[PDB]
Amino acid sequence: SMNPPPPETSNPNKPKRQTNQLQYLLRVVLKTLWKHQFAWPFQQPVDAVKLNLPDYYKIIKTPMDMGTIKKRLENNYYWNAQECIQDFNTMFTNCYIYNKPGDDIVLMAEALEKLFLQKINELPTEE
Ligand SMILES: Cc1cc(-c2cc(CS(C)(=O)=O)cnc2Oc2ccc(F)cc2F)n2cn[nH]c(=O)c12
Repeated sequence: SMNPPPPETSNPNKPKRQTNQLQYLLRVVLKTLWKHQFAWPFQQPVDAVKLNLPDYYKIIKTPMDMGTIKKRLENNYYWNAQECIQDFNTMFTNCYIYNKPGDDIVLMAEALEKLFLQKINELPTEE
């Protein structure tokens, strides 16, 4: 029933990098998703108290959302792009474990996984 604290967006002793792929990720890919008409249920952490889904965090052991992700981008939290790219995979994957296919929240996810996959087919180069 209670919510856990949100995944860390800061960490002083994690190694950090502003790689150019990575700033594509925040500047194009995240904001390409961030403003899609279905981004809202994902712009922050799932709230099992307001939604009254107590079972959520018993099922979902590694929450991700775009809220923490955008922060992590703005926090140079990442070492490269694979890291951030798999913070998206878990965001979706959680939605496909917790819910069952056909659910409206599954729809929107799938919609966003595909645009996300569209915007991360082409990524800029290195310096
Ligand atoms: C990832 C995610 C986000 C929400 C959700 C979030 C918010 C706003 S917040 C973050 O403040 O809680 C409101 N409604 C929600 O549920 C919906 C339920 C029916 C829908 F057609 C559309 C939804 F967005 N979820 C509900 N169930 N399972 C999930 O995995 C899930």
